[PDB]
Amino acid sequence: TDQQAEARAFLSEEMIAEFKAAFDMFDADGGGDISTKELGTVMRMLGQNPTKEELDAIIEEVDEDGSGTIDFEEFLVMMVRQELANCFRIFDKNADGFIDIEELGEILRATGEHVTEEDIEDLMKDSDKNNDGRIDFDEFLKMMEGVQ
Amino acid sequence: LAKADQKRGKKQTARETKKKVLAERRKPLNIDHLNEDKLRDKAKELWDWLYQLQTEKYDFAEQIKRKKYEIVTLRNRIDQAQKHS
Amino acid sequence: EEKKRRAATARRQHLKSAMLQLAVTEIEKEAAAKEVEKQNYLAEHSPPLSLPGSMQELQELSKKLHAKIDSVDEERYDTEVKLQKTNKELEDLSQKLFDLRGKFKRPPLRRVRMSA
Ligand SMILES: [Mg+2]
Ligand SMILES: [Mg+2]
Repeated sequence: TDQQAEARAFLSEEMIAEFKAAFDMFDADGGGDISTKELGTVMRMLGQNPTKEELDAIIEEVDEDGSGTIDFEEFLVMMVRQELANCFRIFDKNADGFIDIEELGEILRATGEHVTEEDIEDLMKDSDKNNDGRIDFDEFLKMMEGVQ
Repeated sequence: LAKADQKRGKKQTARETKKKVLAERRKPLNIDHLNEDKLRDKAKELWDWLYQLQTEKYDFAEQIKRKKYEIVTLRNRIDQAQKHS
Repeated sequence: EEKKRRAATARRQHLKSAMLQLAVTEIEKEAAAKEVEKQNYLAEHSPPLSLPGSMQELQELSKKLHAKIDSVDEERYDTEVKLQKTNKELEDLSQKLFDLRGKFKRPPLRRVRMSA
């Protein structure tokens, strides 16, 4: 039931009164339900064409109590999972797909916050896991994590 | 001989498939000798299309310097993922 | 017991905050530029054409127009080709990466389809 919490935070006014009237086109009698045999007739009903190997599965993973329904609870959960490649380009810069000590030196010197030839050779020691002198995109999404 | 039925029966297979999707967006220049100020709006119409044809291009292009890149990155993201260990 | 190492990251993070904060703005420039590198490069393969007087000339200019038109579209073709071509290649290295590493290729499929 923990999912339902964050789940309701995500919902803001212009899409709580909307994810309603149609989600309902799944229920039928004040008492809590909602169905799913119109799980595909409504997905697309919002612009989602799930192939049938992506229509038999959306039927094989959901619902486990027998209620044969799906409310606005464990609902908008199946409605979140269905630029970090950009920055790599504005940082990688030079096309060698990599980013070494200097460019970073640059960028870390191409910004407005004070740093040093000491603030640089310390950062390079945290994203380049494999240990080398660059940062594969792989290690480009790990350091840059948590940051805006 | 496998270099004369593979590379030979594929590029030629590309030609017709090439020349074909061409004699259709290619509206025969029919209008010959009729009235005078049609060409006006018209010239810029065949043109307006003309413009298009071309315009779709650069797009078609530059989108390639992006992936010729996205490519590398990947390629390397592939040569950075080997390690037999 | 290295405790004062709560500020060295703060920076590094308070820092990486700067890194991106840069590329971001750098994104919409090489574009509003790639926007002009465009139309500027376009202003001439067929500039602000004009309309003449009457007779035998219009009839012709056309010819060429249509003429080069094919000359154009043609190359427009050699393109979508060397395009979808270079389009597939990426996809063949798409397979190489998932199966060894473990990243998967589900992402591209869904989104792209509709538009094109
Ligand atoms: Mg480099
Ligand atoms: Mg690395």
